[PDB]
Amino acid sequence: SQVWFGHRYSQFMGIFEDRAPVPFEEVIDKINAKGVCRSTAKYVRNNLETTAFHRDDHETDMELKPANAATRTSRGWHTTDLKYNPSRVEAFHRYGTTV
Amino acid sequence: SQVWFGHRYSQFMGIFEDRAPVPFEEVIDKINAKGVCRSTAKYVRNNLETTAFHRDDHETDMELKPANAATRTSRGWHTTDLKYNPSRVEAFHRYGTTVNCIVEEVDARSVYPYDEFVLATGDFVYMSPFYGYREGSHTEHTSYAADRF
Amino acid sequence: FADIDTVIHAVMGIVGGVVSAVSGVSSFFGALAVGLLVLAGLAAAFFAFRYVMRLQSNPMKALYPLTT
Amino acid sequence: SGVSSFFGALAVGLLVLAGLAAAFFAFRYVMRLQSNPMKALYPLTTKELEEGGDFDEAKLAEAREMIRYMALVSAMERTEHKA
Amino acid sequence: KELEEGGDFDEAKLAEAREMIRYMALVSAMERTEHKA
Repeated sequence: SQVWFGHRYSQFMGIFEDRAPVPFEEVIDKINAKGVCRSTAKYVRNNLETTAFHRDDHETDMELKPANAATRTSRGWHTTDLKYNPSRVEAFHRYGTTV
Repeated sequence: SQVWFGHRYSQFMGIFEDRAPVPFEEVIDKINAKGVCRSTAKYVRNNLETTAFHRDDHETDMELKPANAATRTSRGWHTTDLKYNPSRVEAFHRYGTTVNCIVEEVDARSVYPYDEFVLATGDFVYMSPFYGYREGSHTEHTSYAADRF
Repeated sequence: FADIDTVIHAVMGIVGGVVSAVSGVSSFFGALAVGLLVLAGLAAAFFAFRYVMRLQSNPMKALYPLTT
Repeated sequence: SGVSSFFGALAVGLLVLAGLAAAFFAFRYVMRLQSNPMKALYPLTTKELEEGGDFDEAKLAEAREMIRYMALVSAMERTEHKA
Repeated sequence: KELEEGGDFDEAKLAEAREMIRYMALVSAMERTEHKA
């Protein structure tokens, strides 16, 4: 999220969202073997290799939490419940990543 | 693509993708007449006229290449096979543009009263398939500005 | 219409490489380092300029204070 | 502002480096006049500079008094420029 | 200000000025010692 900050408000200049294919190794060794899932996502896209961090922080294996309840839906599991947006510095563009 | 570069990685801050209507002149004079398609795209959008280059490079007429094979699909032709992303300079925002010309044959389906139809991709064209200039064809329906047709 | 798999990972050698490094060093934080040097340059310019304006008029007082 | 935006990133940076350079060297020169100007101002004729009896006390007393009257010239010069 | 065949020059006066500069520098050094204290 490219958050921009006015004086007594805060905008969104852009919210880029993409889907990362969880690689084979992370599935076999962390999700299946340990039941936890990493916080970094690295994949090919537009022929340019890309790598992304959660909250622009260091790499961390995170607890896989059951998805909250819903009707007529199959099971799911996530790790992060909220989105990350950068803290406020005035009259600036700041980018905030969630994975 | 707004690519940003860390120390030992590289991110995407944003990937803006849009569709450019290939104008009449480029179709009649380059694709139909010569079989090649330009590398620049200029069109109206959000009331602001916009112009875009391929790989942020000069204008070039490019060879129209048959689309790679696929099952249960009509023919298509493109010119660029890969996307352009800027080279790396550290701790910076860099924007990289790709423009791919595409000519593609599709089916079309209209139901009664036939004042509009669809396409195989799922795009509703808001004009009777029989609207035109000959024999009261201007009676037919087109919610489009008459210059576009 | 594209290529899913392809990945684009991206004397005269001395200048370009060293230039790129320093531009990376400049980009480093450093925002205080250069600003500090610029403030020291403006400070030296100011005080030197005022000293010149104090020699332009009666140097012997500003140059020989104690014996004048 | 368009000309500034032009590349130019080296042009302005070069001028700023020349300004910081001139400020630095001028400032150091001022710090070298603030202490013993005659050596830094008259280097060659102050060149020759352990048990030295060449010193003349009355000559130094003459030089002291000269400085005072030299300052009196400077003040007279100030009045001329102002008019 | 007033600055071709100039005979106004006095060699001994210039020799006096040379020696004056040396003793003037001796004043500057004495002034340095005062400020330091």
